[PDB]
Amino acid sequence: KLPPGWEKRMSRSSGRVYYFNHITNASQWERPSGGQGEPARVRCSHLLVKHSQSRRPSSWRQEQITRTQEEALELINGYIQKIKSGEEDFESLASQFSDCSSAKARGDLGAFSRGQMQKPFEDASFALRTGEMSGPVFTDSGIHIILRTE
Amino acid sequence: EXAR
Repeated sequence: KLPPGWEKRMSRSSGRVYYFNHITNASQWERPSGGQGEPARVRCSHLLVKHSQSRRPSSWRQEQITRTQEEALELINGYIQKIKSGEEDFESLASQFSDCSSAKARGDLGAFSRGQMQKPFEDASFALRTGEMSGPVFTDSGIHIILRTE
Repeated sequence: EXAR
């Protein structure tokens, strides 16, 4: 019934029902829908937070990325909450805080097909519908938030 | 840097 990846869950903390995508790690309160397959190409922006265990623990923001994986996840979760609240905008946060050179393009990576990005990033990107934002996506580079723009 |  629900689009690919989506499952109806309940919070262990709360008792509140929500919807979770196992492929993008996205969470939301709203039901995600009221032979299509997947798009052959998508365009995505992303915000990357690296940690000490990233493949290249360095960025234009700092030579020596020393935050732990848990601290990077906490930062990612904070950005997601700020975007969902309306306090901040995705592109603005990516320009300021993404540990990837695509920050200078406000996170934009352009269009791509399967087989071009790391598999977790690719799996999440192609499970997003246009306009949707992922949850935390773990790759060898670090933790990403992904926004599908096309 | 998310390229394969």
